[PDB]
Amino acid sequence: MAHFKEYQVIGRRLPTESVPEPKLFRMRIFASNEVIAKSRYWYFLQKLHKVKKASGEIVSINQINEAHPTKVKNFGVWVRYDSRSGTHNMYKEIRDVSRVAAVETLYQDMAARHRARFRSIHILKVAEIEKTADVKRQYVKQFLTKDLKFPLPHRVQKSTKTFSYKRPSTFY
Amino acid sequence: AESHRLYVKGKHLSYQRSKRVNNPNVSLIKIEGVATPQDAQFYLGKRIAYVYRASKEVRGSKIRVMWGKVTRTHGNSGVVRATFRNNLPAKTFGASVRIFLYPSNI
Amino acid sequence: GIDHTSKQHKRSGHRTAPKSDNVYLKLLVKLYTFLARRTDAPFNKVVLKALFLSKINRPPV
Amino acid sequence: ASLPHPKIVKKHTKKFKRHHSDRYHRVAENWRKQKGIDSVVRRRFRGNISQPKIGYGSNKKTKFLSPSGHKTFLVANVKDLETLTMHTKTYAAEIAHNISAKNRVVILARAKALGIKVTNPKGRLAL
Amino acid sequence: SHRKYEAPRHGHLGFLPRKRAASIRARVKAFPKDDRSKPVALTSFLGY
Amino acid sequence: PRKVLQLLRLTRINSGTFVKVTKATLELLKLIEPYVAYGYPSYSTIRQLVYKRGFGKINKQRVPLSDNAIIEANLGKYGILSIDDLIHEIITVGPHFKQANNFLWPFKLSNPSGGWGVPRKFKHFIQGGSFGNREEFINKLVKSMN
Amino acid sequence: VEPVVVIDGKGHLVGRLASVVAKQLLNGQKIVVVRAEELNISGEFFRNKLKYHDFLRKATAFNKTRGPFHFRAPSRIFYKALRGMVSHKTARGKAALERLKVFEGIPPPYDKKKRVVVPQALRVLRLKPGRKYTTLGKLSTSVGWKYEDVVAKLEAKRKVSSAEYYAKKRAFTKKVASANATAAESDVAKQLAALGY
RNA sequence: UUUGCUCCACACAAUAUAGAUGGAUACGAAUAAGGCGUCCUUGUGGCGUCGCUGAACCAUAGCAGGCUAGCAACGGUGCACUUGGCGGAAAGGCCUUGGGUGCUUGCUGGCGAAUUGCAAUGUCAUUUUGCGUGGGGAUAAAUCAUUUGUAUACGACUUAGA
RNA sequence: GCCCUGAAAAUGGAUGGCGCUCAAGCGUGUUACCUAUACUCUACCGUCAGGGUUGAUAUGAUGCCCUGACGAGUAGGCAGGCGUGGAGGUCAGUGACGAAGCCUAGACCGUAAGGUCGGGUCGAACGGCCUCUAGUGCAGAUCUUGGUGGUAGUAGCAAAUA
RNA sequence: AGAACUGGCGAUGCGGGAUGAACCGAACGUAGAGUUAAGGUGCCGGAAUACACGCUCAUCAGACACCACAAAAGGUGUUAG
RNA sequence: GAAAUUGUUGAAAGGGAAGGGCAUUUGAUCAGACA
Repeated sequence: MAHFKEYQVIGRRLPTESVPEPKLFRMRIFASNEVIAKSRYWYFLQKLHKVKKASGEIVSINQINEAHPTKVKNFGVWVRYDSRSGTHNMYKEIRDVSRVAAVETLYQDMAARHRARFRSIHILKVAEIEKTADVKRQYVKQFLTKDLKFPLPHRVQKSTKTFSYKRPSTFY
Repeated sequence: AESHRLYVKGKHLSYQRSKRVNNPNVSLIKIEGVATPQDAQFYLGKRIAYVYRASKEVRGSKIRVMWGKVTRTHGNSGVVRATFRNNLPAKTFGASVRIFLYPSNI
Repeated sequence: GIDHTSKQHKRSGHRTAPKSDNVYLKLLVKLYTFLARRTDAPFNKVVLKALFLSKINRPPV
Repeated sequence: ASLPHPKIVKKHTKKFKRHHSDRYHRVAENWRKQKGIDSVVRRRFRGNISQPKIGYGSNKKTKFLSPSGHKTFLVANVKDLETLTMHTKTYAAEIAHNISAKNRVVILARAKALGIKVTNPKGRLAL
Repeated sequence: SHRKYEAPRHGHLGFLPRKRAASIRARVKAFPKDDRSKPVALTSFLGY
Repeated sequence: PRKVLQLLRLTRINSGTFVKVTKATLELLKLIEPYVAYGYPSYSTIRQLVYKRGFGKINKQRVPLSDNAIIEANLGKYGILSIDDLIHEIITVGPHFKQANNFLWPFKLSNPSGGWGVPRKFKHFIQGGSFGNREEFINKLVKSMN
Repeated sequence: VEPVVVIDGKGHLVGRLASVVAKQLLNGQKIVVVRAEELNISGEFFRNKLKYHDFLRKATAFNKTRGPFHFRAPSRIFYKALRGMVSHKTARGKAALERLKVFEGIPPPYDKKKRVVVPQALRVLRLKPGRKYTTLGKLSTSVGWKYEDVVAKLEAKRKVSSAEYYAKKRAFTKKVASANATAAESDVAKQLAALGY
């Protein structure tokens, strides 16, 4: 929906006089700011426990940064999306540099190939793939080969002026 | 020498307008060489003179000059807005206009 | 645009000057207008409102 | 030579002409408000003529002032011209249209000896 | 609706407009295509 | 929602007022959510609002503050006698918040200088619009309108 | 910049070049378009052929001589696409159409002038490799253009006279490139190189 | 039909403008490829180099550009002539020869500017016509009327007549 | 998911048009930019509301001054004014040295209804103000009466033998 | 055709939907300056032929709410699962 | 001796209507203050 960030949100749902010290639930939220991270927190607790925003409160919200933001990783993403007719589960693999960048590619990929908007996508689990030969997708295994070299034919050199006095060349 | 130009050439494009309603009080000038609003900030406040010809010789000449100035930028392609003392006759759409260097801030 | 709650440009609905053309009555209005403006006494303000009343609003005593 | 006054603005220098006054000869140029149920002038459509309203009123400081800065006053003889001797910098005398030519040379002679400006000094002048 | 029955068109539409000719002598709009092997000769003639 | 907006002294677009957060006022805000944008202001945006758009209500007149004596004349009985005492009464909600907030005329703000930041304005801020509950990011949008 | 701009129409698109030129004409600039028979349209040949047959059948019912005119020349097909991007029914648009000249091939004196290209409308910088395209000269012949061979015969004659001009121009600039090289390794050349020249 | 008409050199008046103010600076073709230089057995050849913008190149100093002196070069350029060749798609242009003459900022000099008074485009285009200059040049047609019928409502058309 | 088949109506044809194919199409994201009689600030007009001010020797207390807010509108209501015929009073008003009327891409004042002036024409009465009075304001009613147009030098002026 | 709640048109212009009494934005004294709404930024047309990830080739492609129509059923066309 | 309508002269414009609003150029014309 915007440039994403990763947050952790903790619930408490309010301790009554009968039951003190509640279970202090927690999950991880991919959102743009702290406004939507709290909103998406209560969206999933109403799908798992007898709780709403009026019966609970937010304990702590913290932004989770990438441990190694300068390392290319292979991620396995499980999603639950709603199509025009029924709900289906899907597992996708994205090769990127960080957890928050793989989510950005996933939302653009799901909207382009399946016409699924942000409101119809559930992020079940994102996990780094530790070892090679576990990548079951063909569009990621191509970049894991030894000594990967490939050209970029037909360079489209963007110009600024409206009229050019030379015939352009697309060499590389 | 062979060149005595102390001004920057410009082009009167059109009035400040909506899709169907135009305002003749504000004119848009396209400066040759300017393609960025950041580069168009240098020309803010510079005097603009439109030179045209007339049939009747009033003060020993048949050339009359209409004066103006640069107010602000317009768009993302270096187009600037200009307000003249008297509005342009709307028949100069695409005509060349002169943009001077004074008042210079250099 | 202002969401108006009351009626705009609504008059007070009270008389501020007598409708009569009596020049002697207007002299008493001129005299008592000065008195109620510069004494801060509640008596003088009643007289101005009583001097603006119509014939049916001033029954004989 | 009048009193220093602020620069006079009008906010509308055009005459207000009636709708379809140039289409038919039976319709005079005097302004008449349109009472039609389907009139585009009454409904204030775009591209039509403008109607007079209270927003076009002139400044009270410069109201009724001539471009020279004086106020126009009608003068018929020598007696009413003598009422403007103490108000020279505010009012300007104007001779009426029905004054004879032999009486205008007495009005103009008295006005010059008093300093009162005359708006139409060339009326019925023998030259 | 349909006519009542189908009938052929009256006249030829290619001969339009049927106006007076611009001159008493009719123009030669086309000539036979040239053959380089043949000798030089005329393609038309004028008579009464 | 029309009656609720008239009870918050929001009679025109881009009008602003301070509301004490209680149980009764939180239910008032949920009724007019698709028409208002609210949030928690900081000290910097509250201080700049009173200095630039601060107007008092004296005898049904919109009198600019412009001086510490006019605030002392009309609000001096409840302690406040300067322009900072009124500001302190706002951000620190004390026993005289109702009289201090009602003394201030409703704020007349302009359109934001950098735009609203969204292609469409009449959506929820969670869904990508501008209305609804919008916390401390509200200081960015208020200062642009001021 | 130039008073008259001569644009080589080879390898360009119809709609992308027409929109660039139409905006330049309204700004007071004279443009001459040459070699309009080598202009390109995206899509295969038979798509644009059917796109002309459905335009060809649009005519006034009661009088075919006052309906839409279906010009067949490549210089007029490009003119039709450019006329629709300019408000030609007003006086401002009428004057802008006198600043444009479009020809098949390269005519007289514009033959000895410098021709420019538009990078925003070139077929090599816009279309993805593998997409099918058609040529305006081949499309115009299939719809009734009678002078495809005449322009092609005259264009081959021009290239022979243009190749011999470049043969002596390239030989002349080799002598100039050797003269200033001998003028290098001199004290007046180091001072120019220190100033970035 | 009162010496009119035409081309050329300039003279004065007007007249009109979709908009001059250093230079429209000429290979063709390809784009999963080319330009240039060089060499050879001249090829779909070998080698070197270039691109990644015209942000280039040429031109550019002087009372909008004066008056004069010298040095070094035998170049560069303007102008009116002159010689030859090429170009028909709308050629109306391009290349080249011979001198004459002017300038040269390639280098070194000597005088001149002011008062237009603190900015007011500071005038530097070609378009046509008209009236007066003179150096050459050329001495017609059409229409109506009459007449004809291959034509025809009327015009038009086709003919004829010193 | 997209695309294609399924998918046939009659004047020629409409994503608004041109046109667009790593889009100028579709899904989605990040910013920049365009501007409504909307919002903010300032001036002016009017309205409404709250106040200030009778002190003489200089003139309006329905007056003057200060502050704040507001301004859409048919049917309809109310208020303030412009204009016409006549009547009482007044200006010891205007006028044969030219009253009234008429003409005037001439001028001035008022937001407007209107008023005033210059010039031309004209020939005997007319106006300002304070009040009274009414047969008091026209673009329409297939309105009334009178006059004049386009059609238009058009239709037509061809029965009864000449 | 007939009801219920609310908002509008009628009685209302203005910006947008090419065009429209009801739709979207917003309601109107006279002007100036600045900022935006709805909607847009290839040209007509004022504003990025912006950036970024993908999908689609159509012998009747497609192109923006109200809105001016399309289905069941199929395709080893291609993409993802 | 008004208007409808018409002639002459003068000025201006005109590519399947004309007329209007905002803005300016051009042409014609007018005013002010010169203290």
